[PDB]
Amino acid sequence: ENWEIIGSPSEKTFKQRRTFEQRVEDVRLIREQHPTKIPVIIERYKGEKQLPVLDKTKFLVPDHVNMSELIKIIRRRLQLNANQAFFLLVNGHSMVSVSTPISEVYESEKDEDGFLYMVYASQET
Amino acid sequence: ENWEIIGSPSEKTFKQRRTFEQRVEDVRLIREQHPTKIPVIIERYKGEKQLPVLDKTKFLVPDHVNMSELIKIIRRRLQLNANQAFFLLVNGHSMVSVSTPISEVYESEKDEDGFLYMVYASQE
Repeated sequence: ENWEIIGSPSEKTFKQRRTFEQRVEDVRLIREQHPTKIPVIIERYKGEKQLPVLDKTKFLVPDHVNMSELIKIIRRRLQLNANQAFFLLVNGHSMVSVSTPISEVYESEKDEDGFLYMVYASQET
Repeated sequence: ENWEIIGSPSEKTFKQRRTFEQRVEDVRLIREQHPTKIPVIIERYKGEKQLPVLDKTKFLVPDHVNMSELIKIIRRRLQLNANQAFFLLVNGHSMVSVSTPISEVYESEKDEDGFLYMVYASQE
């Protein structure tokens, strides 16, 4: 009833832990050192229980890798059984084009700070 | 005997002008009557100056139509010159897959109310 619920401060995404200029600077450094790679943040959906957390959240993806290959890579790193449902959501939604290079996905879906943000869940929201 | 100045009503989008249940009900009736069409809301970006306003907002798009075809159709109805920048944004972003049927786009990008919302603008 018009009440603002304050979240548990424990859940701090990569974007919430870094300032805008810190993130912009991160992206600039990666562009210089790895010109053919896309910087991708991959995090577990907030309310996810069926899937585990990855050790790492910051990934450098070669420009040529497409979404279906990236999906396969993340499923293997989560050590998922082949029957487990899994969705890799970009700006809240599954990618329709799974055969296009991630560098092409990057140009449509990147954040203002230069990062490509992704969230995985066992449901497509 | 002074003048009563009427204020401008708030500029409300389609989603703000109808309740959730009203929109879910719209979609259900549409699906029942036009089962091979996709219900698409297309509105001009809030802060847009270079493109004009479309006559219509609510569109029924045949399943097989792709985003490239829809862009060409919207650009014609807006009567843009060939050099004007134009972007048709789905959930805030341009589609990478401009050759796939919109019925496939629908399944990944639709709203929880069953509509597919698009915004057009002269920039991304």
